[PDB]
Amino acid sequence: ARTKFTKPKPKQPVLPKDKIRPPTQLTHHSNNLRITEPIPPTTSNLRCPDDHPLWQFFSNKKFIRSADDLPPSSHIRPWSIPELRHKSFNDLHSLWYNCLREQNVLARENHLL
Amino acid sequence: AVPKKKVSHQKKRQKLYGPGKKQLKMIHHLNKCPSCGHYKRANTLCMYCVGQISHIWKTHTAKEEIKPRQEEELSELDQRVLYPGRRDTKYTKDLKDKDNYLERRVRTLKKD
Amino acid sequence: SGSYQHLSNVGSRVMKRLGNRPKNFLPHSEKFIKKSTPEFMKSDLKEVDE
Amino acid sequence: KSRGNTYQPSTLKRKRTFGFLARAKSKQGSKILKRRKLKGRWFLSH
Amino acid sequence: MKVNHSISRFRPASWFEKTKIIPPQVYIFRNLEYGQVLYSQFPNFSQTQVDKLFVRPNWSNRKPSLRRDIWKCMCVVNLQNYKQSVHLYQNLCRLRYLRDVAQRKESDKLRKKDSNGHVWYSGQYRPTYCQEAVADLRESLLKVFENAAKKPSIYWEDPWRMGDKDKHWNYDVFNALGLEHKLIQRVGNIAREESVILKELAKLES
Amino acid sequence: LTRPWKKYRDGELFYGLSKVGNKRVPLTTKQGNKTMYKGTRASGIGRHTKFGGYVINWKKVRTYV
Amino acid sequence: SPGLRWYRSPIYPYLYKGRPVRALTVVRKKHGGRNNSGKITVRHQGGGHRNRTRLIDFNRWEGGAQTVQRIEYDPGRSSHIALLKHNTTGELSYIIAC
Amino acid sequence: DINVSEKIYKWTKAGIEQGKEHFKVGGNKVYFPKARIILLRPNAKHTPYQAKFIVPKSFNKLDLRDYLYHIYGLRAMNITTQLLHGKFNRMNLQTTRFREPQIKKMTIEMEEPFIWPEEPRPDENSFWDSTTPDNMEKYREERLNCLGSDANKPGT
RNA sequence: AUAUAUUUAUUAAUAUAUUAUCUAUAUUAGUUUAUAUUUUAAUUAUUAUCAUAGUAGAU
RNA sequence: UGCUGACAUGAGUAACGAAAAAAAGGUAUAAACCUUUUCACCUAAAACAUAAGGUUUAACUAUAAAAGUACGGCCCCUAAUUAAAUUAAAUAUAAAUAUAUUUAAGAUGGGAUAAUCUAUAUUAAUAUUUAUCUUAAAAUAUAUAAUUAUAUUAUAUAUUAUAUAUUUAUAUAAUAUAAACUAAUAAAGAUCAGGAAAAUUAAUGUAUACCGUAAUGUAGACCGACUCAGGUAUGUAAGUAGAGAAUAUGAAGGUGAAUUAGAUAAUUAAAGGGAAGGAACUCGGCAAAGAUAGCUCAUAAGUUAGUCAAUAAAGAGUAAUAAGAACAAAGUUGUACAACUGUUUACU
Ligand SMILES: [Mg+2]
Ligand SMILES: [Mg+2]
Ligand SMILES: [Mg+2]
Ligand SMILES: [Mg+2]
Ligand SMILES: [Mg+2]
Ligand SMILES: [Mg+2]
Ligand SMILES: [Mg+2]
Ligand SMILES: [Mg+2]
Ligand SMILES: [Mg+2]
Ligand SMILES: [Mg+2]
Ligand SMILES: [Mg+2]
Ligand SMILES: [Mg+2]
Ligand SMILES: [Mg+2]
Ligand SMILES: [Mg+2]
Ligand SMILES: [Mg+2]
Ligand SMILES: [Mg+2]
Ligand SMILES: [Mg+2]
Ligand SMILES: [Mg+2]
Ligand SMILES: [Mg+2]
Ligand SMILES: [Mg+2]
Ligand SMILES: [Mg+2]
Ligand SMILES: [Mg+2]
Ligand SMILES: [Mg+2]
Ligand SMILES: [Mg+2]
Ligand SMILES: [Mg+2]
Ligand SMILES: [Mg+2]
Ligand SMILES: [Mg+2]
Ligand SMILES: [Mg+2]
Ligand SMILES: [Mg+2]
Ligand SMILES: [Mg+2]
Ligand SMILES: [Mg+2]
Ligand SMILES: [Mg+2]
Ligand SMILES: [Mg+2]
Ligand SMILES: [Mg+2]
Ligand SMILES: [Mg+2]
Ligand SMILES: [Mg+2]
Ligand SMILES: [Mg+2]
Ligand SMILES: [Zn+2]
Repeated sequence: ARTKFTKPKPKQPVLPKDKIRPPTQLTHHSNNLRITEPIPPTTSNLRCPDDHPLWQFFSNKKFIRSADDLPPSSHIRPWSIPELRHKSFNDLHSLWYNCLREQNVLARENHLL
Repeated sequence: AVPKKKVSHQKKRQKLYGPGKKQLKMIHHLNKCPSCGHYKRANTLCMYCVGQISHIWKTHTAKEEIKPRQEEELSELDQRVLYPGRRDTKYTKDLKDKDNYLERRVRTLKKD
Repeated sequence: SGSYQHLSNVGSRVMKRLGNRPKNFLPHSEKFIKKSTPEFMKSDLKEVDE
Repeated sequence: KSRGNTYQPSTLKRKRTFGFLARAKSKQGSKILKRRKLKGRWFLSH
Repeated sequence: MKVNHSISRFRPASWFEKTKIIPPQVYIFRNLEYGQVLYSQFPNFSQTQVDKLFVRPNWSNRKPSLRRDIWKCMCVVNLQNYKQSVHLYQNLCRLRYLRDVAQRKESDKLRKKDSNGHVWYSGQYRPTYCQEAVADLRESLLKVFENAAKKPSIYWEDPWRMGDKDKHWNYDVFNALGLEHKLIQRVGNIAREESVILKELAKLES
Repeated sequence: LTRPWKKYRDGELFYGLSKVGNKRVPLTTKQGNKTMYKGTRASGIGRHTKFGGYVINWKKVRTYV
Repeated sequence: SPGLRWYRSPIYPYLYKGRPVRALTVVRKKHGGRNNSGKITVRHQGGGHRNRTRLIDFNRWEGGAQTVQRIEYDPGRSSHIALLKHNTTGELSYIIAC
Repeated sequence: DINVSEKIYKWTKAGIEQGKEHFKVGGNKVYFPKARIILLRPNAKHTPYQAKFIVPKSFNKLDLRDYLYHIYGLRAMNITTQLLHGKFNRMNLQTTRFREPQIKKMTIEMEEPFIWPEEPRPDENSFWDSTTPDNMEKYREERLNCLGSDANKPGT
């Protein structure tokens, strides 16, 4: 513990002026540096393509199809099994993938809703 | 330490309401405010007039809001891209509806 | 809502129990529904099962 | 020495001791499970 | 054993000249978790670099994790000489220090605040730090060229990250230099084969 | 106050509605120890290495033709 | 210390001051005096120091002259053990020290 | 000759040049996939060169990439995966508690940028108009949680 | 150093106001300290806080 | 002392759970929410990283981003141990089952490569515990090759200058603080004698899967019925001081709270001081008071010879003479019982 009797410690052993090495780095940062306001990134530099494949998840580039934009229930019908039965394999496969695409579009929208 | 009996209706009521100490008193010491002719307490400032003066002071002695240049001159689309919206929590929503839990000062009656 | 319930079928048994309420406690179930709904929405006729 | 905090959770231990598969694996545990099923229990094990 | 690597110390121009691991350039790294930026003399970095930069951390500007996945290269800036690159790096570090410790109130005033007076955030991601780093980079470069052949260039991760080529980045000094604002080629996994891409870039300008 | 609209002590919790509940409910990926690995039926793809790595087996990888 | 007061142990300077040959040592599995039930059958046995049982040749079959290379401390027996080395064969083995 | 990461990068570049897959296609041919993906709006932490999806919980990172390539024609260069936690929910305190679903969300990095179309005004779109359902919810809350003399209290 | 005024032939000199006394590199891994280098990076008057009212003498 | 429900009484009584707050403004809505400034409290923590746990409580639904190198799981490997498993006839057994052996599981442990970045696949072929002393070496000064006194003494890197392969490589020389601390090295003292388990060349490969990642974690987010002065694992833990992680302060960071404002009777608690006296108190000096160095000296009778007694009591040096931070340090003896360090009625 520190006490009335504690004599102060000696100063650290400095290396002489002649013996000390010169530092490897001499010239440091500029003193003139100034805190400028930030520069927020802009959409102007982008060139988002009109046929970017992620537009395929939308429908007519709409954030959401309105009631009028949607196909009405009376006009639309699902496929009949008999109708499907006389379609080729490749055609059926294409139809399936179109269906899946449509679901994805709706799923995105449905989730948002 | 413990009550020996169910205290009766009479004895609890005469205890509570019988003494004048325990009763509420009429506030006889109301009087007219000179700035607006309304009720106020005696030897007290009118809370309307002092509030108005405080409001005036605020409007005049107003520290200007810091609007950063770069955010003030953003495009709308660019701003939307950078700083999109979010769902606030239930707690946050509750905090936002201040009128639910925060009492604004009522005006007194006009003196005759 | 902020739900995520719609992308799954979680707590399935509980949902079944709620969905298939016994018919003798149907008045109990619908009393509170009626209360909840505004006048312009609510209907007098009984919502029959599928 | 204050009591009350005799439960000291540790998921792994719980699953070893009171988990469904532990019950299934033992004969006694299987009997318990059956008994719970008969009763009508929604939750047979941890 | 050999403890120190190239990254383990600050390396001056003379050291770079002796070695020639990379050309004269400085690397800049976004933090995907918090939005904080990390400058470095090399395409890799260690905890030491993080400690050096993130000296006064708080709830708003937390000391970032050293986990490799959340760090991603914002910008690779090439210069005319090793010494020049070193000077730029020093300037950036100085600017960071000023923003965190010395001239912190001014920096705070400059930033975007939300309602309830906090520096705008989404989660713990704060998009002001990146912006500041771009502004700070611009400042440091400008100072270097004031202090002051290969045409210098700044290979960007993303062209969007520029504030505006008219409002900023069109100083007379930069124009005189021929400061080409290129971008890194994204014909591959940019995050995963990042180091390879950086090596390829380094090779290109030598 | 935890929430400024509730000045006085109602029996409301610090978070949520009830502390108690059915503990016996299946584990998820988030729960358990460091060693607890649930998995999500996503990767019976390749093979685990002797050293702890992983080696994809492309004949057992899902393409969508 | 008062615990030291009555601590006597016989000094054997010729005794080996190194580890035993690792090929001739198996782990000495502790039991706490518990049998296959898991119940304490033998009382008063418990957590000692860790040990290795040493595989010492009681049968003494091979034959031929063998030189005692060293004599060791063995933690699982009161006797010392002697590391023999077969002169012809070169095979190494432990034996109760005479 | 060259290291592994470099080889991978070279392969990816070659695939890009081809207009073939920028990745080794698997052998487990799924002709009729039933998986759907939900394209999400971008967070502040992401760039215009990223897109995030809700995907199947049993969807692989490689699988997702394959799906994006073949179904849509988009090539995701880098993919991350964020399996979310399932917080406990219950209809009321009388019911049993259970977790909401753990939901998998995969960010992708892509070589061309993309920004969403701007969300519609209240007057424009019928569905995207949160006033009505929120009002209805509020009314329900009022009516069920109305007790005594708050029945007389006028509606909000 | 910046900002505002005055002189001088934007520059320097003066006056007032505000802010600053940091930083970076060397000495064989790390930390601290020391010195050197780097930088404009100051030493006197007078206060305050904390240490049982910090302790003590009076009051 | 019936059961269930409802509602009284005590009573608008106690209490509101260790706590430092003030103003201005958000807002002519705020003791309680947010901001700014001031003030305070924690600071080998009330900080910063984490483990376990949990109603996701988070800076939130537009949500916690990994091929691997001071990244974990998963995987390989096994310990303790576990297994309606394993072997005309493994052995035993009223049934259940139990035993032995195999195999399989089983982390709290072991596991290749890596910034000059690194490549894990397939096929073929033959380490208890503690210690770093003394000597010796050379270096720096005094005195007259040798003596005396003092530090230094295995490793960790940049610079400069040489010699060989050809500005990239290898080796040599010289230049360069103190005090802690790390890892890796070497040599080695003690008895209590110190885990288990999973090959190498060559050719051909490698498009790098899944899960964890928020915040909270000496706590309002876990275990204690409560936002409970309890319980809860690990690592950093600014400097100044010191033998030190003691003690004081507190740079930074975090915090100032589901109670406030006043008044401060009697009385209680937790503190501070006290004339003259000094155990007269009391079952009993219970409680309180009492420390004239903590470093360096010095230190008795007895005694089982162990500075056991001893940290002896007293006492000295340094410091201080009117005193003037905290913390460590609180007498001497006789007898009964028990050798001693230990263990015991978790809650008398
Ligand atoms: Mg209990
Ligand atoms: Mg157990
Ligand atoms: Mg990587
Ligand atoms: Mg319970
Ligand atoms: Mg967990
Ligand atoms: Mg891994
Ligand atoms: Mg015995
Ligand atoms: Mg992951
Ligand atoms: Mg060093
Ligand atoms: Mg100065
Ligand atoms: Mg303090
Ligand atoms: Mg009765
Ligand atoms: Mg009373
Ligand atoms: Mg009272
Ligand atoms: Mg009271
Ligand atoms: Mg106010
Ligand atoms: Mg302490
Ligand atoms: Mg923390
Ligand atoms: Mg195994
Ligand atoms: Mg382990
Ligand atoms: Mg965590
Ligand atoms: Mg974290
Ligand atoms: Mg709890
Ligand atoms: Mg209790
Ligand atoms: Mg507590
Ligand atoms: Mg300290
Ligand atoms: Mg402070
Ligand atoms: Mg905290
Ligand atoms: Mg309190
Ligand atoms: Mg007295
Ligand atoms: Mg006196
Ligand atoms: Mg008496
Ligand atoms: Mg006492
Ligand atoms: Mg004597
Ligand atoms: Mg003491
Ligand atoms: Mg005794
Ligand atoms: Mg007791
Ligand atoms: Zn008035």
